[PDB]
Amino acid sequence: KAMADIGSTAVPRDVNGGTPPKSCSSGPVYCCNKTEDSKHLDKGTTALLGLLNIKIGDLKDLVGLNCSPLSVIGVGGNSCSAQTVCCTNTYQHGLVNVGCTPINIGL
Repeated sequence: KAMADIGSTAVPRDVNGGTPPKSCSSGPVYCCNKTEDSKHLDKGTTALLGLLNIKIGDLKDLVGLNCSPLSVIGVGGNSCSAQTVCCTNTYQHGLVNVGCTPINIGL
């Protein structure tokens, strides 16, 4: 039972030291003014993506325009007053963002 084995237990969501504000271990969370459907971006957003050579058809969930990277939790990271999502990568300091999923920080 999780002392000489990892088969009897199955709690991947339970973490040792679960800090109140949930975040992604895949990287910092992002606070985007609006996450845009990467399936069908606006031509204006598609434009930026084209500038950066991003593949729209390769895109997954959402993108994020003018997004703020939340890497330092607390002052700054937990100071997101906009929409908070979990993105896989970031471009243009936040002007365009990729692989964004709506994260429930819990607070």
